Amino acid sequence: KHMVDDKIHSRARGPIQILNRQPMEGRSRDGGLRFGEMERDCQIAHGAAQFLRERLFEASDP
DNA sequence: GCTCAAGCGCTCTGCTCCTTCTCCCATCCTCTCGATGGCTATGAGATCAACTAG
Repeated sequence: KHMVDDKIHSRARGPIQILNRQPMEGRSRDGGLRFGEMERDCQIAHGAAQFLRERLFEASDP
């Protein structure tokens, strides 16, 4: 039952939550992906400070 | 009978045991199922601050 047509999802400035102005959840609600603690961890190891700021502040909830 | 002792109870850690208390338990993603959610009136008095004239 795993048809790719039900797994593809992309987000570009869609709806945001009400408690926090962060992107919604679930492709059904046009929500973005979660840049979690391990992702920030790997970006820290990279040293991409500007990319980390863009992901966690600029592209999430300015 | 005149000074070193022997004890002595009281206090100060302290040492270990037992008990109690707070936190903690990978990431991301999809879907459905259920629960939830509140909606007295109508009138009476009385004050007050802003228009509308004087």
